[PDB]
Amino acid sequence: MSVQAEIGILDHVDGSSEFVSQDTKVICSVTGPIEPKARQELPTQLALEIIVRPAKGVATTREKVLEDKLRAVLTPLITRHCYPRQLCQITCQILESGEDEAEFSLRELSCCINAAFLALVDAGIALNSMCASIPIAIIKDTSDIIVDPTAEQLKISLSVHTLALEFVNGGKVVKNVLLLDSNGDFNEDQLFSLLELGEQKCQELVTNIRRIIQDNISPRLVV
Amino acid sequence: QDRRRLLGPAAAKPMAFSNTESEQELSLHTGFIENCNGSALVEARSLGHQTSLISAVYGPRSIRGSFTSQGTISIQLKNGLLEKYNTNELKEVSSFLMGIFNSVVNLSRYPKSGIDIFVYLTYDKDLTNSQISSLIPHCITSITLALADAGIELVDMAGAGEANGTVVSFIKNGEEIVGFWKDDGDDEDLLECLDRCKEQYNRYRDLMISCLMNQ
Amino acid sequence: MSTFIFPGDSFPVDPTTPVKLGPGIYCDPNTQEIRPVNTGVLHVSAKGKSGVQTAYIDYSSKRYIPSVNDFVIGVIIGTFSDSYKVSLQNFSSSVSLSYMAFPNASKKNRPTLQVGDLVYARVCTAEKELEAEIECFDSTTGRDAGFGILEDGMIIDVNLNFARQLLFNNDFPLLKVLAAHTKFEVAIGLNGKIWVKCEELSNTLACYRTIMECCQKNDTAAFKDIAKRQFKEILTV
Amino acid sequence: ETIEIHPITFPPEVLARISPELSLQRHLSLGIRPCLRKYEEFRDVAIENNTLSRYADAGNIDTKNNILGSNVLKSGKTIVITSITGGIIEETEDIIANYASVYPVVEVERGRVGACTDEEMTISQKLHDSILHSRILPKKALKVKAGVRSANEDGTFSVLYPDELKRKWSYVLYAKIVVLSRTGPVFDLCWNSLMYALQSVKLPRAFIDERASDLRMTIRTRGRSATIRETYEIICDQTKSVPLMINAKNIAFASNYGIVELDPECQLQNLNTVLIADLDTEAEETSIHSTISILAAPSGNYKQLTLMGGGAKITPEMIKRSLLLSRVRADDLSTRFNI
Amino acid sequence: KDIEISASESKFILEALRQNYRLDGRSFDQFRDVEITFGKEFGDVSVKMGNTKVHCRISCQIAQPYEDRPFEGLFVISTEISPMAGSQFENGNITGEDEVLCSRIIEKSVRRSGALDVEGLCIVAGSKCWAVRADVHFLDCDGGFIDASCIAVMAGLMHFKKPDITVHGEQIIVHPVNEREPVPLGILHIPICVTFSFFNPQDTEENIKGETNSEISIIDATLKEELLRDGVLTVTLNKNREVVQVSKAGGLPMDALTLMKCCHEAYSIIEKITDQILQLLKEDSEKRNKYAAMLTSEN
Amino acid sequence: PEIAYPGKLICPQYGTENKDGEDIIFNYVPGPGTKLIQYEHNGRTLEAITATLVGTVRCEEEKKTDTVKNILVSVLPGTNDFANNLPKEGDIVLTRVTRLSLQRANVEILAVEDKPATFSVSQASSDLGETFRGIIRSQDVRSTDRDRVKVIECFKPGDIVRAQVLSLGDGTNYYLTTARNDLGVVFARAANGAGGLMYATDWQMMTSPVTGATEKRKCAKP
RNA sequence: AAAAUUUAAAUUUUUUUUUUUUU
Repeated sequence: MSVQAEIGILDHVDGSSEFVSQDTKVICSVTGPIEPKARQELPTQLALEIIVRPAKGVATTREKVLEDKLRAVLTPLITRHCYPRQLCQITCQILESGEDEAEFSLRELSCCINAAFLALVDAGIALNSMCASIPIAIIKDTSDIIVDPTAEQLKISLSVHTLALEFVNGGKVVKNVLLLDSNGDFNEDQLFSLLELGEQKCQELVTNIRRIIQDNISPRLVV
Repeated sequence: QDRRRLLGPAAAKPMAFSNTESEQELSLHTGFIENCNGSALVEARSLGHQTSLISAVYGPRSIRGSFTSQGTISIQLKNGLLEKYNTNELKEVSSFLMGIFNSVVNLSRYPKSGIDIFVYLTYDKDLTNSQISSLIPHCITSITLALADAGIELVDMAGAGEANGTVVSFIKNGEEIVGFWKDDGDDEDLLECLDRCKEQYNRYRDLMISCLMNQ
Repeated sequence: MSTFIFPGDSFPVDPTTPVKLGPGIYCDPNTQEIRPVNTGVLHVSAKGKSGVQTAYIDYSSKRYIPSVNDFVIGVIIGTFSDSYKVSLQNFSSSVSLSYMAFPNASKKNRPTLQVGDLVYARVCTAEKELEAEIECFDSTTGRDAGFGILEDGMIIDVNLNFARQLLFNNDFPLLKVLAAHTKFEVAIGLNGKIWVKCEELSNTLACYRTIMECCQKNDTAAFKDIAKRQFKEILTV
Repeated sequence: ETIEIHPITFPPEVLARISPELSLQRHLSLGIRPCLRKYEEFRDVAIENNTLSRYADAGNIDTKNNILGSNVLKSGKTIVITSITGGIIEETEDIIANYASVYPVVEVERGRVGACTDEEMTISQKLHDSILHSRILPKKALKVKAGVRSANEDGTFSVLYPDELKRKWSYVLYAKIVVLSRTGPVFDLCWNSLMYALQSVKLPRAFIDERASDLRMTIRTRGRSATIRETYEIICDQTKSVPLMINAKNIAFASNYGIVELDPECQLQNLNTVLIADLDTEAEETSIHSTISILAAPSGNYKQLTLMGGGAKITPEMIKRSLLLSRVRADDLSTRFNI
Repeated sequence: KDIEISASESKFILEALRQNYRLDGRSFDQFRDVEITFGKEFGDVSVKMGNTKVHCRISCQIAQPYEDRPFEGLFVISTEISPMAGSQFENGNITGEDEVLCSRIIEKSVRRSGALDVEGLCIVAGSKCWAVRADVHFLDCDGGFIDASCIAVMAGLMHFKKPDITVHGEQIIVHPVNEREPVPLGILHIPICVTFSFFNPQDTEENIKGETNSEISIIDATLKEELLRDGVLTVTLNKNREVVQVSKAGGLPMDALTLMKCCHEAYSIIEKITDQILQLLKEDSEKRNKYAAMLTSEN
Repeated sequence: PEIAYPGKLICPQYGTENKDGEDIIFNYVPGPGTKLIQYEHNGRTLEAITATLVGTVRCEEEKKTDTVKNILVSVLPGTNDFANNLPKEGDIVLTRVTRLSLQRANVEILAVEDKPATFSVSQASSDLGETFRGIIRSQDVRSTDRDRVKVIECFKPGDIVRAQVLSLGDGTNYYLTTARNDLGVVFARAANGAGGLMYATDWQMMTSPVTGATEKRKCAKP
């Protein structure tokens, strides 16, 4: 599990986190709740605006959808009624690819969720549950399934997959699925098998994470 | 280039090719867009030339600007698929559009209220082996039907008729003119340019009122 | 080894208890259930408190959430008539303060403060969803003119949990060693604002640099020498 | 105190404008949809292909038109028209690097003037993505085999075409989606309307000159020099054309799904967790939060699947139910218009 | 989006300069300490000066050159601000003024100055060249961005290498990365910019007709320092003692004799920091080659 | 004169019957859907009542009590329209609460009723920010205790209010009131959508059944 | 020798991507 993270590493920003998995370095930033614009408010719930900068090039359409699916996942994570007529701008930076951006977007989508989850903990906003995302691929030639592949394995991968889950009761109960990003060729039969490791693995991920949060923040906490 | 769209790799290019009194006709339809409150559909086909276009209504929309006594019209001409008329070529027509309806619409019935008009020059055949001037009068007809569909207070079924690069718009069964447009043509052909426009106007308005009163 | 928690954990306490809610916990308006919705450590209020206990999560933040009966430090930013425009934190929402909420309450008498001043005030009335309001003079002052406009001084920003320890805690070692060098003033703002005025700007910079460093290091036991060194750094001269 | 609190009720058209959500909950009480449908009642789909391409008339292809294979789509209350053009760049098993796509541009005429809306900017990306993930298109299908126009006797031209095999060339295709009367989510109809346009695309016969006049030119440096390569401008034929080669066994179709959970309060007599597909009707699109969207090619194949779970849980069985409902709705449309 | 500071706090710093103090702990004419660290990629670096953090990235790819200079390759620098680095900023405003004040500098600092040989991007004339890219990211602001982005770009150019090329007309042979080595780039001169920060303790007239020069100038305004300054000035130089650019675009009025006296002190500052880059480029590549020695003996 | 296209010329300004030997004059009075248009034909002028819309002719009269005859001309649709029923002064309009100020309250216009219930909802999409919005000022909530006004104790965002038009105001918004015992809050969900449905306890108060929770809203008389 | 005489300053949001200028 060659993952590792940092909390509270920016200065003027409410929530900040560096998430580092095996090859990709991504930092996310959270500022909120702050003053919303005119065209942006909601009378009841909390308004969210999300920016992802790539490592390379500028913000285009390829960025836009990875943003927007990430809009969908955070919306139930946030206790959105708690902050009416408000705004939390959240911003993600891709620093390292770790995957061919021309051909793939898979790991980053797993990465940025795992990034933005922790900067909210830095931010300390009313949230709902716990979460995790992993990238999963199925090899074209071997026809086997690897959790957390590499980009060369992505080249021989047949189908690329991202699973986002909602974890409660010690992060143990799968409360709901958040995202299942099925891409590539697949059938019925692989899919329930495709969950069935990530059923375990994301909890196994969070099992690491629960420790990490308290280790970083209980010395920031006072006794 | 444009960082907001997918325009392909730059060094590509589109594909290239080289050489190796008549009747106009309509098919007019309303009530088919659920975003709008006024829709109108127009087919046209005449002798080498087949044309289809869509007129869209949004109103009365609120005005964030300030107070007005009455209503305000906004008109958009947009290229469809094949034919590409020039940008500045478009808005000149949009200017010519608004003048006529400002002798049509009871804006005084609609204080502080907006009028949105979207015209989609969707598809045109010109198979013939002032190219925008041949499509002027059909716009006014296409707008009028959609504006009847939103049910807005209109004085007259006003229409324009065409005679060979010349566009003249009428009311009162042709007994007054509300909109004048002229390109090159002859000199002092105006009196015949009264006539052939008028009778198409005499044709068209009857085709329009059939499209609604029979529905 | 604490009552550490996550949003989405099992809430510890039985449901049949009369319990005053502290912050950090949220009750469902839809399904009436109650859950911890923030990060950190619970601290259960111990028994005997009229048979009514209270839960609250220690959570960490810098972005201050306006809440009532809370002493904050503010900035005059506009003269919306009858009722001031005042801010508490940059990029946040402005707050409204009456022109009359003042210890000589007099409606024919319009007070004197101008755009850009620092004032000491307590949050009087603030819904979660409404334009919040503060007061310098309060009824809960009990006719006390203890808040007020400030003079020049110097104000430093910290995180909120630190500022609680500045207010709520005598074990907080900071005010000891500072009094052990010079004599001065201190205003405490729950908006992460700390306003200090000394007799000297020289010691104020000495007051400045410690509080930047100490709150950064956040290690209250170490603050003995760290504070005193900056004096020598001023007494470098 | 037990009180007969009389509520205030309205016409239903009043209610949906007010509550998208409770008016939905009225329909769920009877178990219907506010688009007047029952749970699994699905919209009709109607097309015409190839009407707006110049290759409509096989007998007389006209002169100034530039459209390859066209598609009309109406389903429900939203008409969407798909148009295909193509371009050419001078070109110099089942793995992704064999696989290309097109360049689409969507517009939704949703009344708002202004720049490119953010809903649109997702769309042309999202299609292109799973088109790559469909693996439909080997670039062998883009390989262009040009002829040379032999300047023959007494001033006549015949293009020598080679057959069955120095530079190479490649088609690069384009799309445009116009969206009229948006009433709900659009992506499935964005998908499916393209698919019928894809099958109607002819590849026009491209050729180069016999020996183009546009030849090599030199550029002087500050003492040195180089040579511009000869500019062989490819020309497509006014007449001849070939069709398009497709991995036809991967042509998917689209379907969305929604799962909701129910209030006891909202009933009117004439847990409980209901699957709805064929989603429309703003009140639905507001209030459904756990959703499923699927691509599938009719032999049990799947180009993609899309889960956003934000409302209910998801059973393993609503999955299989939607899968059962996937292979129906797609396969009918494969067989509906037989193109 | 507006930063609010009390006028009481405004006088405070203005007093501290009047008793020769500044809040950071530096001297007036003292610069922060710079932490340079590279990522594993070539043209990958993280640069950090206390609070201000930046990151940039160099890349290159194949394109044709312009008609304009058909000899030479293509190169441009992106400096798109994200509001990540501070809540002042719009989402990617390329039309804000301070952005342009960040832009045109680095435009002149690199592109019009030409530290980099664009003619050494010519693979084949008019047919295929390089398109070299410089995306600047800001992380967190304490000012000095335009000095930081001055450095971090020029840091990145001295760490990027481009891969191997072979030409046969159209048969242009980009080789595999790991058989045939990537090749670094040609830097004509190394520019370093310097922010200067200006403070009238007086009114306008004592600057205008008060003949007594009384104006304090410091290096590397911190965030609170930067919000009250009266003029804005940046100079840029090299190791060969030539002046790259100067930009005082208005603000406070300012004596000429100060500016030369200012710019001389720039020289001794920038030279030491420059060589610190030069060793670390070597020393990391030494660490690359010592780990290359720790690789081939390992493998 | 039965069914009308816009532009259908209908009748002159005046008409004549003879009801039993004494002469009675008609006065055709222009209403909605009408316009008097002068017409010269072969020399002589002529004013006429003109159909300006789509649907049916309807001629009516009523004299104000509190041989000529006035006849109101009235033009309708006949076998979905709201520009027909744009809000005028004094009307009863159902609105949804947008934002709560200490100054005032802001809503958007959604539905207009009618006289001798009969309605006209707007068919617009508020998610464009399209619709007409209005403003209730806080002292205009009611007249009883109109000074010391506590705005939060009557309204929350997103809620439904039977309110009366004061006047036009600006072009941007409206002058609006609720200042009656029959007017005010119609319906909302608990905790602004975060909970169930709430019922007006009195005319003056509101609770919720399943919860056991009440809130202060300036409810309408039911 | 008393008596008394004068003021009053203004509040809550509408817009279209970056080339490219003579060794």
